[PDB]
Amino acid sequence: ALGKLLDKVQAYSTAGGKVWLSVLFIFRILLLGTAVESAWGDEQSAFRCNTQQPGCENVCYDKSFPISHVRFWVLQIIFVSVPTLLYLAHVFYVMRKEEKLNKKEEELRGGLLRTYIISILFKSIFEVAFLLIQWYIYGFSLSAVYTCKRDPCPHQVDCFLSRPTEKTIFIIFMLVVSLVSLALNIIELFYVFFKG
Amino acid sequence: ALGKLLDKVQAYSTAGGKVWLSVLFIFRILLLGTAVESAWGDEQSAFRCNTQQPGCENVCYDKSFPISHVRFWVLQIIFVSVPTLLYLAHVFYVMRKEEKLNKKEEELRGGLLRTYIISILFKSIFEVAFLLIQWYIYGFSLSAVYTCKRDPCPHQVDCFLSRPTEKTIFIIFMLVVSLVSLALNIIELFYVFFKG
Amino acid sequence: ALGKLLDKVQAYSTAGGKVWLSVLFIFRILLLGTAVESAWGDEQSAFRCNTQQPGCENVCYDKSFPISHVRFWVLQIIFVSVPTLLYLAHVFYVMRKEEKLNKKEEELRGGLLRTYIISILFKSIFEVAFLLIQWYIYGFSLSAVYTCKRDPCPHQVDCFLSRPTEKTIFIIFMLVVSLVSLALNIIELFYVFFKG
Amino acid sequence: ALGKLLDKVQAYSTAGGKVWLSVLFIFRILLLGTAVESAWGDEQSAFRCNTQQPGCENVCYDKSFPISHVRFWVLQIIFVSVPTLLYLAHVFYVMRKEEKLNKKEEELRGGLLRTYIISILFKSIFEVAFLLIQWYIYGFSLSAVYTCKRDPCPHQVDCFLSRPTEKTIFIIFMLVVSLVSLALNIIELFYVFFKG
Amino acid sequence: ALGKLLDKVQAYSTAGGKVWLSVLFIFRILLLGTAVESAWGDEQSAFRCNTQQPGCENVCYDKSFPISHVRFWVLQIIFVSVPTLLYLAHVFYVMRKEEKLNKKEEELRGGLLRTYIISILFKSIFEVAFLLIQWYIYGFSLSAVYTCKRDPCPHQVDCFLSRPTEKTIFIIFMLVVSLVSLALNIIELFYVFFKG
Amino acid sequence: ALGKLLDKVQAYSTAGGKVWLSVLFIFRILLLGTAVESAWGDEQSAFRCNTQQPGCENVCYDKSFPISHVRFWVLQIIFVSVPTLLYLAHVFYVMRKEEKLNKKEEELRGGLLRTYIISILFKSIFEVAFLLIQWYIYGFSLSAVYTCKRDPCPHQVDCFLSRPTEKTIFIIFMLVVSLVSLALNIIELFYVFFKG
Repeated sequence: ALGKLLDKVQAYSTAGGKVWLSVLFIFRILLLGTAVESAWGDEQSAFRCNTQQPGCENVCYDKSFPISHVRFWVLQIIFVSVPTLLYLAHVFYVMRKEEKLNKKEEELRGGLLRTYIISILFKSIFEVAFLLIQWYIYGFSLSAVYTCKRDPCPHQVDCFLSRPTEKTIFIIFMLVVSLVSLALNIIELFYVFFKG
Repeated sequence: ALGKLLDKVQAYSTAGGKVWLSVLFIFRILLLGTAVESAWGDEQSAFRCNTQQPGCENVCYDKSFPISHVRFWVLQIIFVSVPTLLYLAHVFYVMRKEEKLNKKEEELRGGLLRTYIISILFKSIFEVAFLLIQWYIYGFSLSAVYTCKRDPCPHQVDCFLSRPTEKTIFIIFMLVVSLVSLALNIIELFYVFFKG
Repeated sequence: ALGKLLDKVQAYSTAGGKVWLSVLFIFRILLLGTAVESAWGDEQSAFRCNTQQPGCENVCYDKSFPISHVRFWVLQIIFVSVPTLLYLAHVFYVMRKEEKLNKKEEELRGGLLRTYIISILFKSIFEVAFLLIQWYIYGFSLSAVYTCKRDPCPHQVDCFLSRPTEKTIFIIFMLVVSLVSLALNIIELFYVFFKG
Repeated sequence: ALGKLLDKVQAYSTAGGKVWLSVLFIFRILLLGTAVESAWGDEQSAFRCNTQQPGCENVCYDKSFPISHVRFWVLQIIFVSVPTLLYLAHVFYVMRKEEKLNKKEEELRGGLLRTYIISILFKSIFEVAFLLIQWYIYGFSLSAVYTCKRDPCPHQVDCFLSRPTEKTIFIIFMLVVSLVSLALNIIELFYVFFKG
Repeated sequence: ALGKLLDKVQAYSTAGGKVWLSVLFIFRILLLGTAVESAWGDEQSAFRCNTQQPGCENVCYDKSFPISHVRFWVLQIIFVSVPTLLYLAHVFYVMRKEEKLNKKEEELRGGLLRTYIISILFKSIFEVAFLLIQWYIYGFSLSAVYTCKRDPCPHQVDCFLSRPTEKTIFIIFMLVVSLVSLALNIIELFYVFFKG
Repeated sequence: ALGKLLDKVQAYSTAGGKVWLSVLFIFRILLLGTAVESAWGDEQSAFRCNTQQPGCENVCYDKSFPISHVRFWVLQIIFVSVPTLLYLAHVFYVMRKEEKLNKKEEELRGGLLRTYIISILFKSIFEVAFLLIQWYIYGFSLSAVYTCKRDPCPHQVDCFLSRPTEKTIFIIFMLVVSLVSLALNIIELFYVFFKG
């Protein structure tokens, strides 16, 4: 039954869309659950600042990481999977209506490409927007020493992160994967557009 | 078999009801299990007050959070999924009775729209009630410093929360999702009512 | 296959029995695993008494909670699901015997209502018994300060519980659900009895 | 498919064997995973003795509990499920051989009751043996204060257990369940033996 | 479908091979996941030596246990399941080739016993090799007091293990199971060899 | 259904490819989830250096392990499974196109070996590249004493690892498995190439 269901969902799509779904499944969803989630396991437990003031660790950790990268990548992978599901539901409803019309009439370039172009444009726009936001907030490296200058701590305090090399490696890896997806969408659009 | 079962459950519904079920599944149930649950992981472990009195942390944490937002959203998502299931069970029983009457007679605007309107009204009422309760209790922001004035602590004590920016972001996100659902229900009601 | 199996288990029952099974599944089993289990997560870790005697915390925590509410509700939900399963197995065996007699004879008010009445009476009796036991042991509120008077501690010691508001809310919620089930069983009995 | 498989495994057995399988599933396997496992969660973490000698806690905890009750009940539930599976595999092989002989000959009181009696006798023997062992080692109660007299601790030390009331309740509960099973096996044997 | 798949995998094998597969599944894989894994849960957390030198605990724990028994039993259960899978894949390929030859010719003592003998010999050899290795490294008991004589600790230090009785019981239990399997393989070989 | 699906995925492949898939599944994916993951459980919790400077442990642990071996093996097992999936998807699309041409024409040495050779060459290249990287970074042993010379610690500090024998054993084991796979790929290539 599983095989048949798979056929039903992915049997009517482009080959570049198929390899995009492959790089979505085997390289993003598989990587996020297996290995990169445990690297952000002991985030707040190993974060250690250098003072004796009670509660300076919480405000300095909050000012260091406004949002952890795992939940940011989860929101990124949710907001780029919605238009594909919308296009699939629309083409499923249209295929069902045309099949019903075929069954009722056997007993007696259009909206699809428009929705396809719209879905591809929204996917590329959300990808480049999330890349610009991540470049604006964090950069693409983590230093082992962070300087904190927030109340109620005294003037300046030093805090030390937890394993800042492995997270740098995984940040660069997800950046490479997102750039590959952004290039592949434009490749697919120019492959489908110049056949007119 | 899975595909067939899905057809059986969702093949007789409105398209706005279909996109409401989509925003129920992919945006509420998927978001609650994956990312936002781990943000409320170390709630009571990282909560730290500034005193030496034994047991002031427990009473100040209790007075700060009367109920955590995760269980509140779980009760919200339970109390708005009951009338949809009731409508589906009622239309399933009516469809089974009409199919049995059709099978026994082949060998020889009404209650449905009423229940549909009732289910939509109860869904919108429970949504706006839970929004008013959450606006009354917490507001829509978390400050990093909380002042506690409860026995057996001395006069006033300061307590520091854990990562109050990320929880503010997720609170605003769930507020936007609930407002979108509340608008979509009224859109569906006015779409189905003016066809008379 | 799943759908068919469901049909097989629940296709021959009363409609009040169907909504009782609905309030059993979606309101008791679903609520116990999702949200209310994590509220009793850090029970013994956050329980803190006010002394320096080694081991007073264990005996005072034992005298405070003779049995936690989660395991008590699990025993309550087990002891009220046995007679329904017994009635279903009995009617399945009787239906199989009558179907075998029909197949062997096509090639050529009674015990059921008695067992139904017995199952409903045992369900209501166990419900009111567990409610009386929970009213006798704990009451329906948790105070934030408990006084302990047990050896080997000195004369009287104070202990502070962990988040006593949220547990009060969930205790009141499960009480309301159990009272609704107890009323619904009597409603079903009077609905099925006055048709004679 | 599930339903059919269930039919295949349990369609040829005695009714007392059916209710024995019911009390095996819903009362032993279901109870061990859900509630009683979490009661033995923080066993060695909350065990606290009264001294300053390093390492006295480990030897006194070892002399207190030679084997925890959870693993003892797991071994008990394994050693009483083997003869039922052996009888089922034997009757499956005999049914397959007789069905093959029937298919090869349509184209042209004995060993079963012996194995049934042997399986019932071995089940009752292992039940009463495990009950005698548990009565010999622990008794049927846990005191909150234990006296330890083992090297390298000094002369006598006091140790305090963790929640000794709840474990007493569950020990008495499993004792009642095992006595009910032991009585039911003898009831089934005398029900099947006096029909000769 | 499950039932059919099971038939497909185990329908062509010896009865002693069937009871060997039974003692492989219900007594090794079932026992390792359920109960004996939690006994080695807090291994390094409860291991406590008697000194104040920083880092003596790590080197003394390393010299005490070169490899924990759980991973050793996992490697033992992997290295004795490979030849059975190899024999099954070989007989599956040979059965497929003979079935293809039968289908292409209906439209118009040998290698198997050799591989069977080879698989049984390799299984018995790896079993007795792992038993000799475990007898050489650990013995078959754990003492509660271990003497450590390794740098950078001072001259001799005492360390105390965690619950050394329960692990002794489980070591003796797995030894009995492995000896039963080693005897059963030779019984199966002499049962299949003297029929010539 | 499962069996059929398995047939569909693996019924058209080489026998050396089949035993390569066997050594991929039963020896890499099975070993990584069961036993070797728990050995790297308490990595940063048991790592202990010998100083009193706050935060020297984080920078010395970061300089010791730039990336843990578990995530490195996960990236290794991902980057060698992509060309097999690409070859399978390509031969599936070609088989579907040829089957469609056969169905449309019944109603009225090439690209495959090229892709096979390309997939085998890329697999062997990525294997030897990951082996060279692991030989360059870590070596194939872990010492129990590591010397750290990084700011903001003083001149030289000693740090002690956690269980450095078991990790050495598992590193040697995965090295042996990878060398066996690298030899088997060349064996398969020379077996398929000299048949011309």
